[PDB]
Amino acid sequence: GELAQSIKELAKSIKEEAWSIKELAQSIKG
Amino acid sequence: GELAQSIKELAKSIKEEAWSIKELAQSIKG
Amino acid sequence: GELAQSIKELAKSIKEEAWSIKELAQSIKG
Amino acid sequence: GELAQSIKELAKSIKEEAWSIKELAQSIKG
Amino acid sequence: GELAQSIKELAKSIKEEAWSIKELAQSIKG
Amino acid sequence: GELAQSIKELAKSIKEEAWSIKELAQSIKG
Amino acid sequence: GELAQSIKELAKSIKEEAWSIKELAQSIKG
Repeated sequence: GELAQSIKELAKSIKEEAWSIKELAQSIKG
Repeated sequence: GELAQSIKELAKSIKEEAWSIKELAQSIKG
Repeated sequence: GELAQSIKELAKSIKEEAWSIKELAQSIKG
Repeated sequence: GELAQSIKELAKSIKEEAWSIKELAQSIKG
Repeated sequence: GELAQSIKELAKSIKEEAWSIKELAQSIKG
Repeated sequence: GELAQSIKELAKSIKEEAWSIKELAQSIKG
Repeated sequence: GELAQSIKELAKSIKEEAWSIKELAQSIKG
């Protein structure tokens, strides 16, 4: 139910953050 | 409940800990 | 009882973390 | 019992993390 | 059940984030 | 039992993360 | 059971993240 759903939303947000951090790394890189 | 009664706030705090990321993931792109 | 109380404490801590991540987002954005 | 105790320990650790993220925000802001 | 699954998804996302943070560190390094 | 133990392990890892974030804060401040 | 296992996986991932954040701190410090 709602708890599991919330944790899935959190997991999704952290994936988005991971993607942004990768983009920041790529922008610093050559 | 709170966490996402208690579990319920838990869902609230875990969901809200999810928004909070969407704004980081996002602040780092810009 | 004690279990419900512990989960309420957890929910509170996750809200504090959400607030800090919001602050981190704002500091990056500024 | 032990479960409630473990969740209290988890809540404490998350508060520590929230404090560290706030400190990271302050260091970026300064 | 669904709860365990959600936590597994969270664990996966955090590993991705850890990898991205490592990449950001490598890009800063030199 | 095993559940409480797992949550204690999770609490430990989150403390280590909080320590690293504190170190990141100190490195930015310096 | 599977829940405890999932939480153990989460704990491991957060340790990996702590290590990466430490590496990011080291790269900023250098």
